[PDB]
Amino acid sequence: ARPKLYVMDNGRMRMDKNWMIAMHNPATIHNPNAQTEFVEFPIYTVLIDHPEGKILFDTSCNPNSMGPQGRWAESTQQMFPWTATEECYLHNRLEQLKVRPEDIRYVVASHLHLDHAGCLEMFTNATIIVHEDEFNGALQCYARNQKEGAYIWADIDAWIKNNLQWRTVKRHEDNILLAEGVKVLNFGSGHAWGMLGLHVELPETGGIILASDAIYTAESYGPPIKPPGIIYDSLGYMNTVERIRRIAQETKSQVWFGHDAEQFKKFRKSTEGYYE
Amino acid sequence: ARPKLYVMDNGRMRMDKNWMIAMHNPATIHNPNAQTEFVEFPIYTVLIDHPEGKILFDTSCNPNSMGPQGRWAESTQQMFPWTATEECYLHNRLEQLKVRPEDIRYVVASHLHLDHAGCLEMFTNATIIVHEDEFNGALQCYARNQKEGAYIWADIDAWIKNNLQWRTVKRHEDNILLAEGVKVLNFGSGHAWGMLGLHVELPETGGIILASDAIYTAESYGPPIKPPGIIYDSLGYMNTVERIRRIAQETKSQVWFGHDAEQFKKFRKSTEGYYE
Ligand SMILES: CCCCCCCC(=O)N[C@@H](CCO)C(=O)O
Ligand SMILES: CCCCCCCC(=O)N[C@@H](CCO)C(=O)O
Ligand SMILES: [Co+2]
Ligand SMILES: [Co+2]
Ligand SMILES: [Fe+3]
Ligand SMILES: [Fe+3]
Repeated sequence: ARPKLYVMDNGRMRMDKNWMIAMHNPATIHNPNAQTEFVEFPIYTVLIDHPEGKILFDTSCNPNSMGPQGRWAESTQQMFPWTATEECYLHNRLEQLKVRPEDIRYVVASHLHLDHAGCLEMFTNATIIVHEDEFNGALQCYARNQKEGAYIWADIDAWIKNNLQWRTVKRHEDNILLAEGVKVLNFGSGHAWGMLGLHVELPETGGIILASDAIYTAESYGPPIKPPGIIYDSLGYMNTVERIRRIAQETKSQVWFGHDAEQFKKFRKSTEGYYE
Repeated sequence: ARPKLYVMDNGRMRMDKNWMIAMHNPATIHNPNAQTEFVEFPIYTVLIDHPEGKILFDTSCNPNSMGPQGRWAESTQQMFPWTATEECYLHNRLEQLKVRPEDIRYVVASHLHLDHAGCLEMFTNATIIVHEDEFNGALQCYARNQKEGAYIWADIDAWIKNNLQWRTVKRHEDNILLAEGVKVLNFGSGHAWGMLGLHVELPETGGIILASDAIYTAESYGPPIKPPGIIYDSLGYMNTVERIRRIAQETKSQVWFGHDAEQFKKFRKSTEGYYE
């Protein structure tokens, strides 16, 4: 198999750096009212154009997220603002590659946060691969009518109305061979209820791990590890980063972080080419 | 048994409120450089004068913690400054009750942080009850020569030189009857590697849960729960708070928080009296 892997730029988000790096600048007797900063980072998605069928990793934010008529609650829009030109929307990035939503055989949802699961509703011809614990947690947010936080009610509403086809990865489930040189990694609980990664083996480029929010940035990754400011499972988070470090060492793979502005700058994006 | 329980005031600490309440005031598009606060809170200890023998819960900070010749690293003194008059030192609070260090039969160390294990070295005639996972973690900090952070090298150094007598609570160990109406609760990992609480049943006052840093304040406790800015085991922390809530409900017990300024103000301290 001679796949082509594309990095698609789906715009920029800002938030409190304390979300990204917990207690990054603690108050002191000399700086008792210490200030945070509002840091900018990329949202992106990965397309694997594979002869056995097209695989998409993450789906970015819904085009209807922001604004007075937006799906995102006003508090969410103010703490986690997303900025994107029309060329950044996932449907346009895919159209520029001559890829219609119906051509996607698999969507791997790293997790179901607003900045990863925003366009799942497009992929009505795919199998949506998601962690069972992540799916359960998001569906409880929906059933409880939660309007704030990182699980977007109107996104989930659209997944159910559009009759998406789900394959849940079970809590103790091995790492799933999707296609030649493409493996779903079950990271389990950490950043969210259930995290999935991807291990891709390309003939030219060699190994790539897509970590998504298992590892926000190179600063998260250290060593030593700098965890995020809120976390579902701190122990699982720390175990997941060290497991990724060991897999990268043993397989000589690059690690692609979820939201690293400096790493993302260096990628070849879908407007310039691809990785074989 | 007709015990007397004393609350001893061991002075005041300040730190970034984000340590106390994770992401208490997140940056927004309108407040992108949001300021934290440097909040003040009590350090205290509990003496149970029991006919079966005196039980101490926690030991506050070492009198030699602060200052240019202090045991605390300079970064620790600046992020977690302790202020205490000599009357606040545990040795003096106990002397004012005519209690010598040698009169303590049991010391329950909730955990081994700087603000709880600072005077263990005084209690050479006691059995020191500690969670096995907390002891292991602190002893690794000692062995790796760590000088910064919440585990004070020079305090651990004095515990070993003074030949303290340890009883470790094992990870799966039940809740230990120390004396009539005094039970050690094994909370397990959460805030730190291994947390112990106390459930005291007094004839007049009824039930008291000493939670220590399993629950910092009433704001932590909610509901809903507001976790602290850094945590060893987030899942264990959240389970521990709900377990304490259920025990309080099923036994009609008061919950005494680790560091709640408003609750502490309402306690009768060792200069005014005691609880029977
Ligand atoms: C009201 C509290 C909001 C919930 C905090 C978690 C939201 C979050 O972490 N959102 C994004 C930030 C970008 O990574 C994510 O983690 O994927
Ligand atoms: C160098 C970073 C310090 C480690 C952060 C945890 C220290 C901590 O939480 N210390 C005290 C704060 C007062 O409760 C404690 O939890 O007992
Ligand atoms: Co996320
Ligand atoms: Co503590
Ligand atoms: Fe994210
Ligand atoms: Fe404390």
